[PDB]
Amino acid sequence: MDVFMKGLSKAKEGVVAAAEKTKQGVAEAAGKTKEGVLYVGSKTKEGVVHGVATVAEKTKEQVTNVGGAVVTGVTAVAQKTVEGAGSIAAATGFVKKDQ
Amino acid sequence: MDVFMKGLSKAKEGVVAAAEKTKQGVAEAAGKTKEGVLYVGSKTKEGVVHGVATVAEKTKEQVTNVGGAVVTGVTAVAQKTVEGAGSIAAATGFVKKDQ
Amino acid sequence: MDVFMKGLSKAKEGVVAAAEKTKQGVAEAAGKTKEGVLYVGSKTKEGVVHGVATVAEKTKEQVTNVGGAVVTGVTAVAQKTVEGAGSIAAATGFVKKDQ
Amino acid sequence: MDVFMKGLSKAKEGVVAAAEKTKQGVAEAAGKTKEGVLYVGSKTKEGVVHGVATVAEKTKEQVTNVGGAVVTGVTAVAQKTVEGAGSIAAATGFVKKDQ
Amino acid sequence: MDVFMKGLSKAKEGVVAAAEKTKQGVAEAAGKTKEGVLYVGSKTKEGVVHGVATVAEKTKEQVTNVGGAVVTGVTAVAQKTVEGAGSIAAATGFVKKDQ
Amino acid sequence: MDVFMKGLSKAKEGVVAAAEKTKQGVAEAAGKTKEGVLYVGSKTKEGVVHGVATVAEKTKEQVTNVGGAVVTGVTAVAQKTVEGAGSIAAATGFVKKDQ
Amino acid sequence: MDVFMKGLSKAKEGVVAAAEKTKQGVAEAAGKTKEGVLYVGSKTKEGVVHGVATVAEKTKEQVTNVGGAVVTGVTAVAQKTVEGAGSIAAATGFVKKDQ
Amino acid sequence: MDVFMKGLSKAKEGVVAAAEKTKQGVAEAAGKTKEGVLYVGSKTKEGVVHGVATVAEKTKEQVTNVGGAVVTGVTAVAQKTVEGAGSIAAATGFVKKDQ
Amino acid sequence: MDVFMKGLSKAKEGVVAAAEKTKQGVAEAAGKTKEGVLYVGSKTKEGVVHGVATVAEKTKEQVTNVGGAVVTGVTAVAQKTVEGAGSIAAATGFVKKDQ
Amino acid sequence: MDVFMKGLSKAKEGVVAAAEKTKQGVAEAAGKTKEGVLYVGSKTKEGVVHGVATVAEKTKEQVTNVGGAVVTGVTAVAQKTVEGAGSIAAATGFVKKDQ
Repeated sequence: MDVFMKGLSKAKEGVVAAAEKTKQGVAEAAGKTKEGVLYVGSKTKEGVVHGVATVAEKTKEQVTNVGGAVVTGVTAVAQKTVEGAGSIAAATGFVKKDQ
Repeated sequence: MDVFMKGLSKAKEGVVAAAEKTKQGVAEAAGKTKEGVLYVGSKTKEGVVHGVATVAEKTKEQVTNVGGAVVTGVTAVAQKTVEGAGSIAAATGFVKKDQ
Repeated sequence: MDVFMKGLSKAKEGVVAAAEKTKQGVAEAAGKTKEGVLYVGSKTKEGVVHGVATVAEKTKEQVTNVGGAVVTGVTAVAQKTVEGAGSIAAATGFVKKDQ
Repeated sequence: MDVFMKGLSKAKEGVVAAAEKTKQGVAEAAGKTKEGVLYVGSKTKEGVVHGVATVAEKTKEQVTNVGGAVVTGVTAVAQKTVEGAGSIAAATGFVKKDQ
Repeated sequence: MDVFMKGLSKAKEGVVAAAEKTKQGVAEAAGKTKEGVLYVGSKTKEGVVHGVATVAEKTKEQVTNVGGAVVTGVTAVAQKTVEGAGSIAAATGFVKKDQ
Repeated sequence: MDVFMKGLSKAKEGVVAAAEKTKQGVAEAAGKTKEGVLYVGSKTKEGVVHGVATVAEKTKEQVTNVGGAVVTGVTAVAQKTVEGAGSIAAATGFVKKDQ
Repeated sequence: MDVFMKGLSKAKEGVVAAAEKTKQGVAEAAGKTKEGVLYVGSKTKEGVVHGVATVAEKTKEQVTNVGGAVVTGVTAVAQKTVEGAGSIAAATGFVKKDQ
Repeated sequence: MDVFMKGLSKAKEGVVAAAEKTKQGVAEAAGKTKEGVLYVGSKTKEGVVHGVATVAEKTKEQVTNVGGAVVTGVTAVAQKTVEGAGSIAAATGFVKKDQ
Repeated sequence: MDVFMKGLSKAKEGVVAAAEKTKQGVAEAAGKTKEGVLYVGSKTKEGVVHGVATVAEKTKEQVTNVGGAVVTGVTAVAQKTVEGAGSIAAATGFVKKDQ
Repeated sequence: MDVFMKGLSKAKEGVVAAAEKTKQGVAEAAGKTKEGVLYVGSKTKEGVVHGVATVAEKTKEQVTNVGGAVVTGVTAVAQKTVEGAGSIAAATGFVKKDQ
């Protein structure tokens, strides 16, 4: 009694080719303020700025001039992944028994 | 009684090729303010700045001039991953028994 | 009774090729303010700056001129990973029994 | 009764090729303000600056001129990882029994 | 009853090739303000500067001119890892029994 | 927001009387050959006798005479638990505010 | 936000009386051949006798005469637990505010 | 934010009376051949006798006469636990504020 | 933020009475052949006798006469635990504020 | 932020009475052949006798006559633990503020 996963049993001349969570020619960008955090009975005053900010608690005037460019953000480019003859493979198996 | 995973049993002439969490030609950028943090009965006043900031608690004037460029963020480029004949493989198995 | 993982049992002439968390031609950049931190009954006033900042608690004037460029952030470039004939492989196995 | 992982049992003429957390041609850059820290009943006033800052607790004027360039951040470039014929391999196994 | 990991049992003519946490042609740069620190009932006023800073507790004026370039950060370049015929391998095993 | 169990919240003049897995005047007898055992790939030839036994692997004659009494087993007697005025209580609470 | 168990919150003049796994006037007898044992790849030939036994591996005759009494087993008697006025209590709480 | 167990919070004039795994007037008898044992790759030939035994590996005759009494086993008697006025208590708490 | 167990917080005039694993008038008898033992790659031939035994490896005759009494076992008697007025208490707390 | 156990915090006029693993009027008898032993690659031939034994490796006759009494075992008696007015207490606390 075989109990299995992502594989074989019996099967003389058996090939198991397993790719799991595999990346090839991959452009991953992640911008994350809070990933996997736990707050138990806490009291915070967090603040995050990407770009230009003019922060004050108590003030009288606040001027924020943007005459230029404020470019921000998460960017991911995957270009010309396979150019030419090329080959990208994942979990490739075979049995050749030519005569 | 075989209990298994990502593999084989019996199968004379058996090949197991397993790729797990494999990267090839991969551009990963991560910008993360808080990953995996725990706060138990704490009291914080955190602050993070990416770019230009003009921070004050008590003030009277605040001027933030951006006549130029403020470029920020998470960027990932994967370009020309396989140029030419090329070969990227993961978890490749085979049995050749040619006569 | 075999209990296994990422492998084989029985299978005369068996090959196990396992790649786990493998990187090849990989550009990983990580910018992280807090990774895996624990705060138990603490009281902090943290502050992080990437770029230009003008910080004060008590002040009267605050001017932040950016006439130039403020470039910041997490960048990862993977370019021309395999140029030419080339070969990148992970977890490659085979049995050759040619006659 | 065999209990195993990333390997084989029985299998006369067996090859186990295991790569775990392997890097080849990898450009990893990490910029991290706090990794794996513990605060138990503590009281801190931390501050980190990457770039230009103008910090004061009590002041009257604060001018921050950036007429030039303030370039900062975490960068990772993996270029031309395999140029030419080339070969990068991880966890490569085989059995050759040619006649 | 064999209990093992990253290896084989039985298997006359057996090869075990194991690479764990191996680096080849790897450019790793780490810039970390605090890695693995513990604070138990402590009271600190830490401050770290990468670049230009103008710090004061009590002051009246603060001018920070950047007419030039302030370049900072964590950089890692892996270029032309395998140029030419070349060979990088990790955890390579085989059995050859040619006749 | 109170999240609780086997108790109260608010309720000025509150009594919580909790008895859990409490025994009073209890006769517990347990006769158990195997409680909470684990066998992983083992090979045993166990044998337990309560009373009279005549055990042999290889023999020619076997006579077992019981002219008397063979009394065995698990017995538990709880008699006259509360004789007389008596009092057995568990998890008893009250508020008395008589005028 | 109170998260609790077997107790109270708020409740001026609060009593918490908790009895857990408490025994009073309890007769517990346990006869157990194997409690909480682990066998990993072992090979045993255990044997336990309570009473009379006539054990042999290789023999020719075996006579077991029981003309008397063989009394065995697990016995637990709890008799006259509370005789007379008496008092057995567990987890008893109260608030008395008589005027 | 209170996180607790077997107790109280707030509750001016609070009493916590906690009895855990408490015995009073308790007769516990335990007869156990093996409690909490571990066998890793071992080979034993254990044998335990309570009473009369006639053990041999190789023999020719075996006679076991029991003309008398063989009394064995685990016994626990709890008798007259509270005789008379008496008092057994566990985890008893109260607040008395009589006027 | 209070995180506690078997106790109280706030609660002016607070009493914590905690009894854990307490015995009073307790008769505990334990007869155990093996408690908490570890066998790693060992080979034993243990043997324990409580009562009468007639042990041999190689023999020709074996006679075991029991004309008398063989009394054995684990016994625990708790009798007249509280005789008379008496008092047994565990984890008793109170607040008395009578006027 | 108080993190505690078996005690109190705040609570002016606070009493903590803690009894842990306390015995009073307790009769504990333990008969144990092996408690807490470790065997690593050892080879033993242990043997324990409580009572009468007739042990031989190689013999021809073996007679074991028990015309008398063989009394053995683990016995524990706790009798008349509190006779008379009496008092046994454990973890008793109180606050008395009578007017």
